[PDB]
Amino acid sequence: ENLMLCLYDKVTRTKARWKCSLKDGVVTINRNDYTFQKAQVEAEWV
DNA sequence: GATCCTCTCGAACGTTCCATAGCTTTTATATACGCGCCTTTTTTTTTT
Repeated sequence: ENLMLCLYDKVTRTKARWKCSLKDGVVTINRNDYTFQKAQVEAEWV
């Protein structure tokens, strides 16, 4: 259900922006299953 | 001692442990300008 089951190792933020590095996880997205080897997530907190 | 004159140079020691203040903790930001190091960019390379 759009749930990222992984392990984070690096999250860097510069006052407005995320830089999250996720590794060796399984993601299930809307009747689809996906597993990655690396994940680089950069969110934006308002 | 050992002449004479010019003239040049630089209970103390441990032992325990409270008591002072700090420090360092993140995190806002302006600048330059440092490495840092990602990633793709970009090649060089190997095989078919």
